[PDB]
Amino acid sequence: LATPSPFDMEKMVWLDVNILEIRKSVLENFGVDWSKQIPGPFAAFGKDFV
Amino acid sequence: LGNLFKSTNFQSGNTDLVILVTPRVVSAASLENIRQVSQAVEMKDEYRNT
Repeated sequence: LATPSPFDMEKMVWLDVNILEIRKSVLENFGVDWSKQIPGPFAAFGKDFV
Repeated sequence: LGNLFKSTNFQSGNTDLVILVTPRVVSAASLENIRQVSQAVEMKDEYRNT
């Protein structure tokens, strides 16, 4: 004839979460940048034999 | 002198890569956990001091 409870009281849990992030960066760009491809010498010939 | 009559294109390179793993059976008191908790404390302190 016994009856159950509507529900069972459960233990409660507390959760503590930490998330830590650090970012660092360095950027340098220095010097003299020259041309690396330049025109070369040229030669040409032309004649009319007849 | 032949370099006045010849063009050369050259490329070279190398890549090295290693991937390694280490498992350990731990608890919350183990050295691996403690070191990372220490790292978190240090990160918080650095942020505070800035």
